Amino acid sequence: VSLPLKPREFGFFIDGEWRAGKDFFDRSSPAHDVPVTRIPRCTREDLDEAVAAARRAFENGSWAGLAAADRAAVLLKAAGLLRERRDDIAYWEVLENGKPISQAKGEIDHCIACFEMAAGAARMLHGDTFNNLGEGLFGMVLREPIGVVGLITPWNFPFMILCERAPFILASGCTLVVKPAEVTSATTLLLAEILADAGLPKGVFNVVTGTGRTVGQAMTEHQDIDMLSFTGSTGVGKSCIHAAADSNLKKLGLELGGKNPIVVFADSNLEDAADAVAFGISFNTGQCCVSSSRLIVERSVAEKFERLVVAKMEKIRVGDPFDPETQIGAITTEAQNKTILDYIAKGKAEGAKLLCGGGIVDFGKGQYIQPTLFTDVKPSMGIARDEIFGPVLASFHFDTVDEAIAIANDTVYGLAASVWSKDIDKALAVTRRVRAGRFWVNTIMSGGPETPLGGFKQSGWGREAGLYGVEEYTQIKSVHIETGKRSHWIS
Amino acid sequence: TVSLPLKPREFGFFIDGEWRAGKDFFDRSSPAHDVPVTRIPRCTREDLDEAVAAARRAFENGSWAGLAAADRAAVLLKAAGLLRERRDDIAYWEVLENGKPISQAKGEIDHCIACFEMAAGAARMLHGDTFNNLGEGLFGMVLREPIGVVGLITPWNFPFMILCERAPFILASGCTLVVKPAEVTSATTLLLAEILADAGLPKGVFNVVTGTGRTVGQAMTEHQDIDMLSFTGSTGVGKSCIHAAADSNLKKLGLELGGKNPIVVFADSNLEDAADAVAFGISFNTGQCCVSSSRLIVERSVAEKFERLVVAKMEKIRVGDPFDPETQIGAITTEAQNKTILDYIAKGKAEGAKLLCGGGIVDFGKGQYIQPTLFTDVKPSMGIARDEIFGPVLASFHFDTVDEAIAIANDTVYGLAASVWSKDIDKALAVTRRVRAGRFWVNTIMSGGPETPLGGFKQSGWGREAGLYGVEEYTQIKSVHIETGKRSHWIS
Amino acid sequence: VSLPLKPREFGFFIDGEWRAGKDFFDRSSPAHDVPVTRIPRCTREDLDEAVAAARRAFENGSWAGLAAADRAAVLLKAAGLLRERRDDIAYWEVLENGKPISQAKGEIDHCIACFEMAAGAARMLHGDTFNNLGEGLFGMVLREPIGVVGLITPWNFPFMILCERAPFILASGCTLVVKPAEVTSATTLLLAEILADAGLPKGVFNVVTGTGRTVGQAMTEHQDIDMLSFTGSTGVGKSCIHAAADSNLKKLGLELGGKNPIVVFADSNLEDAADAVAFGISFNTGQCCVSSSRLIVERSVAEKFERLVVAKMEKIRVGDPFDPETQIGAITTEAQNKTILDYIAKGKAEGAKLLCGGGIVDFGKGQYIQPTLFTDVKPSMGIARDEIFGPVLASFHFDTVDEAIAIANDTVYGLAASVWSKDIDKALAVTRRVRAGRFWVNTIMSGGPETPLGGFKQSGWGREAGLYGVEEYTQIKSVHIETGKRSHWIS
Amino acid sequence: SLPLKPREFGFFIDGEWRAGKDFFDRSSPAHDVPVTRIPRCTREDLDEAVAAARRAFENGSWAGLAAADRAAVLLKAAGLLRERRDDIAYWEVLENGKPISQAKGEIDHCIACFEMAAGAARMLHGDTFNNLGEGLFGMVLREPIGVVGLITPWNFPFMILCERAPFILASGCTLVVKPAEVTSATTLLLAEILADAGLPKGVFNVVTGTGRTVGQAMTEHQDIDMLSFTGSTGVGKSCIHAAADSNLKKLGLELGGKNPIVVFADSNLEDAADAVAFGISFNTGQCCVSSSRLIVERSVAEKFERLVVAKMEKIRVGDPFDPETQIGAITTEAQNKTILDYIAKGKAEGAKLLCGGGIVDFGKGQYIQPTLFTDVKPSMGIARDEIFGPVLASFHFDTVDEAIAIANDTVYGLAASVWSKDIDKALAVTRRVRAGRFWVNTIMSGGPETPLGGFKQSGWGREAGLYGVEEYTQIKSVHIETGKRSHWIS
Ligand SMILES: NC(=O)C1=CN([C@@H]2O[C@H](COP(=O)(O)OP(=O)(O)OC[C@H]3O[C@@H](n4cnc5c(N)ncnc54)[C@H](OP(=O)(O)O)[C@@H]3O)[C@@H](O)[C@H]2O)C=CC1
Repeated sequence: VSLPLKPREFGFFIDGEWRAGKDFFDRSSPAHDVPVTRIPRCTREDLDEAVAAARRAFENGSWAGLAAADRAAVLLKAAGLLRERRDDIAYWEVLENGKPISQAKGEIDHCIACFEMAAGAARMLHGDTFNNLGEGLFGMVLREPIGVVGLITPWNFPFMILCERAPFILASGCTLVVKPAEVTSATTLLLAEILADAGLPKGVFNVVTGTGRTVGQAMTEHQDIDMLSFTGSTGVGKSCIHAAADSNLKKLGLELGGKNPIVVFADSNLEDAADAVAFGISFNTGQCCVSSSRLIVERSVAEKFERLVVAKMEKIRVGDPFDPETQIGAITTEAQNKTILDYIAKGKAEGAKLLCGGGIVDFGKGQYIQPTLFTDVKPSMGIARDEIFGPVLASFHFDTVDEAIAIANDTVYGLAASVWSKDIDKALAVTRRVRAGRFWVNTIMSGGPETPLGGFKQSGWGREAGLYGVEEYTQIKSVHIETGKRSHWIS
Repeated sequence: TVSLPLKPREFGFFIDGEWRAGKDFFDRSSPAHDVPVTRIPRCTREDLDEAVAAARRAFENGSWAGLAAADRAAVLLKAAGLLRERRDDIAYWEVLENGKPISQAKGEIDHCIACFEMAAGAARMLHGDTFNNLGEGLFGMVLREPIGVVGLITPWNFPFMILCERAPFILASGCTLVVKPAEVTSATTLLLAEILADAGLPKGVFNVVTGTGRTVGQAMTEHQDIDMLSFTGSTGVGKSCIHAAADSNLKKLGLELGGKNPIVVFADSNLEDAADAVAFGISFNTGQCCVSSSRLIVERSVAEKFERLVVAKMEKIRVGDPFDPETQIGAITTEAQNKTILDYIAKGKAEGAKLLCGGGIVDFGKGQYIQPTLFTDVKPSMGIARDEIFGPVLASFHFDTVDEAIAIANDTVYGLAASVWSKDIDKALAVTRRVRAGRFWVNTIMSGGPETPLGGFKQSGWGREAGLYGVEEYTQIKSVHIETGKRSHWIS
Repeated sequence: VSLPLKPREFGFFIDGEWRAGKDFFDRSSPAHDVPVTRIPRCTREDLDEAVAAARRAFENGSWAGLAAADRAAVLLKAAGLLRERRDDIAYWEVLENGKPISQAKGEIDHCIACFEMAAGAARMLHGDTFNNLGEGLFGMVLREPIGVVGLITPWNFPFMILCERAPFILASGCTLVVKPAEVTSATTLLLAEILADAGLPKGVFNVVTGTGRTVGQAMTEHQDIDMLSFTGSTGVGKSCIHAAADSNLKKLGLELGGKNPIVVFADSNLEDAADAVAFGISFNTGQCCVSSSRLIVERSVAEKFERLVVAKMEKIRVGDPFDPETQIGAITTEAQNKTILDYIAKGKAEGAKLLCGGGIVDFGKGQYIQPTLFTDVKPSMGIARDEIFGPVLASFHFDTVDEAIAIANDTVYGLAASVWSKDIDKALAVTRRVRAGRFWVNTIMSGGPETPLGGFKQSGWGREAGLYGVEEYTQIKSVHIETGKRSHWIS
Repeated sequence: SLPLKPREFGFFIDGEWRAGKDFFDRSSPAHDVPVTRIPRCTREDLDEAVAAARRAFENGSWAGLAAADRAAVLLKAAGLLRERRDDIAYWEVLENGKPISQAKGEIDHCIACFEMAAGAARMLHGDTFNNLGEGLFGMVLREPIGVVGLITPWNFPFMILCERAPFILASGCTLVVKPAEVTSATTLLLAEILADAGLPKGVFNVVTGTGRTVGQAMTEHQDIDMLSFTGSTGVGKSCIHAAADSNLKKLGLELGGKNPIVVFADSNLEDAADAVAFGISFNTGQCCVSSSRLIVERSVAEKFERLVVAKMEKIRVGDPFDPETQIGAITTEAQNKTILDYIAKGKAEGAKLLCGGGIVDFGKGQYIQPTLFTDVKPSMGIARDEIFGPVLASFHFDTVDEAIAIANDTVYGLAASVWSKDIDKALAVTRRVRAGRFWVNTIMSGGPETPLGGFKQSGWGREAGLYGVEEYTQIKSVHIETGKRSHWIS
């Protein structure tokens, strides 16, 4: 594959029209150090306008007003266009993020599935009828789109996270104002192209690109946005919350990442489990809200199992993201690169044993990190508690099932969890007693958009995808009708 | 003839199944009789750190959440049955601390019994999803589980009834509770703690920590070990709870806040039926109600006549002693709210709106009473048009077309409740669909049991209470994916 | 618009292969009297072969072990090939049935809608988990396809009823043996071609064409069919029930027709109502099971209303179905035509008062009948009680809402009913208290496949369409797991 | 304890007790002493009862009330059931022969059924479609079907009655009950309870008598809208014919089974053995859901077979009034003979008896001993046919797929059991064995929260849970258009 001759100039998208931009962020491949894109830096005026378009499009019934059939037509068309242009979107995703082309193309197939699921849930979205309240009273509960929804996506899965929110938000008849990561805006603008091509009315999907402190905060505080999906860090989630209270009490769907445990029992398929732990921390080079960063292993196989994980971690093919054979790609931002390398550092200083990795992968160009494992970890240590968002794995030992669930639940977070055992009783106890919203039993990062996803504790608020994720962006209306004459209260 | 107690009743607070005495005490006097009635314990943040501890042990020990929905349903159904037995007591204390008429107060208790039976029913029906349709290899599952320790903060306007519209739905899932009633209406909450204990609630599953919002309330909104908070009250304190949550442990919030609820009357409605419903809407609980009908929106052809029919109803309402079963509206619960409502009437006059009725106190020598009030010639900018007054003050708006009615009905930062009054299916259905309010009444007002959810759009808050939706608000959805057979390795 | 020069010779479809006929039913256009098709008359051996194909396809995992993603992918591509080939299915539907081409094309749009809905339901199909049963006991309710489903369709909506059943049945992973009506077999075989083109595995969808006395009855008694969808007459529905009892206790989806009421209040839009009444009884020339055959109008406006309906019925364009302006077309079978003319005869003979129509429309070629309205009908009269399946309207008068409901309920059936009132309390009273499974308030025959459909009383069993319809062809399994060691019953 | 004279009952129509003009004289199957006098009613008594249920449905005296009111009557009934638990246990043993310990454990599940039902009455809901356009609104209503017939068998007279009646009642339906002729008492005691709890007249009618007079009158009745029937596939088939031949009444059928219990070595073979013993011995094998086909892994089969033999040879048989008695009498001489006939045929077909095989001459009554046959071929009579006695047949297997084929080698699909600690095997069996009531490392567990019912020839529809309450509701689709309509003719 060739890298671009010249960087690709992009516009931003508002009320159906693409605009040129007056200031531009030049993004380079973090894998190649060569310019690839020019994304417009939008203003608060650019954002107020996007929100104004989204409101017009909602109120004038051009989208919420249609039969669900017509919202489903657009999402099915989009899903179809997505498949047609998969190789395009994978190409651009890799260029801005650094992920392997194989991983990228896998994610595009999941997006297609997301759109098709949303198209289905557009028609299935329902409330209740209560015909059982008596001859006088009729109850019913309606669902309706909340209105103008702002979506803020991070740079880990720019296109897949975008596609795990946008189609579910639209299916109910909501309008969208999206602000992608500045470093990964291109695949989000390509979705704009696709949705326009698939016949999405003007104003319904608007992309305002730029920084979180200009456009992001202008959205988190905006007085006319009804609800915000934000996916990212617990810190910036907490900013969104303050902004909500301080503005218009807008609803918040928060997906905020975590310190996710993977519990391994001696009576598991140790080989398969070791493969899953390696994938679970190396996948997207460990730049993952749902990565399995804490290993919780039965002591009887702890030392063995750790070294099985090393065996898998050192076999991982690191290289050019464009090589179909490459398994893990580049660290997306220099900021995240220094954080990760600084955490491994501290870990070695806090008193932990480096069993493997701990260093960069020298390619001359780009930023790469070795899959890393740490043992002899105290729950005090920084690498035991803090989300590192790199391919660094801490190991912890347990004697009894109660101990494993306690070490797994010793977090402020609660996004994902994993349990590896052949014992139905152990699998169900850990599954039912570890406070996490996304669980895998003898599997890793499976599940389509059929099912919801989200976090316990500090890993956020609400659930995305499935019929539950369509529903999050609808408002519940209770309606009581009295039939016949009413007994007057007064005299 | 009802008699007030000879000496104020000194209560305790309830932590880990044990009842506590109190060190410092708040002295409450009837809002309607101006007579000492209760002595509630002023609690501490340490008393609260301990209540949350009682509830964490109760949730972590499996004494309620490891029990079966049937053993939790048994307690709730027992609780409903103890409420039927004690209806008269709860009525008495609620009246003493609130000012409500006794008749209303007894009505509210029957809704509270319905609520507990709904919670007992939901406890068994609480369910997630199976996905047997994902392939030979993959099996999908969505669990629900109790979120854990729930902080509950109730207001003073429906002290016992709003408590019974939260506590039992929270308890059904296997959540543990820590409750703060309002300090002016703390007694009937501690009576509920009595009922739940006699009904066989395990220790620690229900704690009641009485005191102020500035001390205990805040300590709860920022508590590091409370998993969810249910707040009912004002949008302003709701924003406080949101901030508190972000600065503490990113706890979930059930917020049920204020309203400026419209009631749309069309000319083709039953004017006399609608007039009665409007006066009730705004006068019930002396307009001290988040779901009150505080904005009349009436069709020009019948607007002035209807305004005058509503004032004739308003002025026929029997005001007096809340213990007289003939009394229809009661006292204003707090001096603050009294002063706020008289200030708003004052503003209403100042800003150019015309009083048609009311606009001052009702003198009984003892108590704080306000006369039902209607303003007309109200412009949408006016304070009385926009601000929640939380008294019996109604602002009337005139409209020509259905589109205008709905424009005015939506013309608020809020969206808790709404009413539409028409016999035309097309209008009722239009206004029901296009007005952004989470609780709607077609040719009725404040009807519907706990079968259905309730809650707000916009600034009237987050989440829904009651029905199955209510039980589920305090649960966490857990996705489970199981792979059966040998896995295809990622790494050769 | 050209008629076929020679009749088009089909084969049947078994285990993904087209099979030639040995013997053939020759069908001529019910409206042109020109040969149009030659369809294979199959045997019980051909039926047995198709069932064994459908059985091997369900137990091999070629469709039912597949993921809901894969099934949805075939159903969505099918819907896509259906819109692509819309005009070709219409052409052949019209040639065999008599439908106006305009109505034909509209029925195709609904078929597409049906396919998209089933595709969405393929993924949404779910059971229930019970986490609340205690720390010892975990409960769980699974749905799974029932297995080999027999589908038997009538000639009135050959393709539309097919598409309102087949895709819903397929969505769960059930396999099909289809037997359409011999007079209208062509569009069912064109769906077999379509399904195959869209990537449906072999054995999932077989069509065995032939008579009810041979293949139909062979299906109703088949010892390896798990469930049977029959649409048609109460009489054959009852046959099917007897067969299931004498066979393998297969579940039955029965859609068996009715004498449906349309309730017209004076406070209604009488103009809109009159149009609706004309449509309800004239649409598909009254050969609809959801046909408004019983007008129940308020006495205060009955005479005025009756005249309006008559004004509507005479303005109805009857003629060659391929003229895009014809609004009603030919009677499908000479049997039904004799039944309709006999019922109009009987009607007149029993003292009923003919207001309009009441005889054939002579075009020299074809079989056509006039929109026909009787007044002065007593509930004892034959036209009042018996299903005519022609464009014949009986008018009843009422004075009270009670009398309207009492009349509307005065039948053994309960498939459809309509109410026409601007009064919310009257429309609600009639809706809640009239025993009909398919209701229309100030409309007639609205509603895509989002919602279930089916009958009360003697109009049949079970529901079709919506997520409820997909679930009708699944079996509910309850699973209880106890975790830990158990309390022995024997010490 | 000893009954001095038979207790002569009445039947219950339109809230009144009517007197029997002819009677069935039941004797305790365990004591051979006259215990009860059940009125044998006429087909005009049945028509009279259906007319009452119909009246009570149509006058909105029950269906018309708020769910809150239906729930009250049901919760009150649950109350009176707990406070009368002993009375009903007494009469339940007297007519059935079941151990008093087991009888009381049932009344506890019956109370569970009543409370669930009361919850379901309030939570019963359909759907709103607000997603169809500015002009189109869509809505799905559920309503009580109307007058339901309920026929109960004699194995669990009161528990199966309570596993149908409260769920049928919760939606707004009225009922016409015919308990089993040998076991009508506890059903008549339920009628007394529902009345005292404030259930209107006509909502719950009991017409006692024969299946040939009253039952068949019901399955054919032109004004019964639906029939729950629990029992045999053949009387189910008779009900199907009768429905077709009459008015097309819907049918909630819960029929019989040959339910396999699969035991792997990966299991707690000791916890399984106790469960297999139970599975087959509970109610002296007089269960539609009894584990009657042991499916065990060859490698541990002979060991396990023995471990179960030991468990069966230890079960305490005797006076059902002894609270230490673990299995009781055979309810009918008809069944007793069928069971011995089947043990007899089993020896004859070349199957090996490891234990049981004959009656238990406990002084009086009909008591049969827990019986285990091994070296059973699928062709054998005892392999295929439902025995409804404590007779277990043992099969051996090497593979999981092998195990699943034997379990699915039946015309039935009511119950199944899997005993394994391997999640993969438990999950495969559960997913691939066509049975509607599943138990993984447990047996006959499950409360009213979960629906129950059969695959294949074990019946139609589901009972219990919210799904079970909904089976007796009818789905109405409502589409409303708003504003002026595009006219079809100019
Ligand atoms: N009782 C009612 O509801 C009445 C119904 N009608 C309407 O008249 C129309 C014509 O009915 P009619 O032609 O008599 O029959 P049906 O429409 O009921 O038969 C429909 C289908 O069943 C097949 N079939 C025939 N015999 C059997 C059998 N023994 N077992 C299973 N399937 C069988 C037919 O095959 P084949 O092609 O060989 O016929 C056909 O494909 C129906 O659409 C019905 O709605 C009108 C009067 C009364």
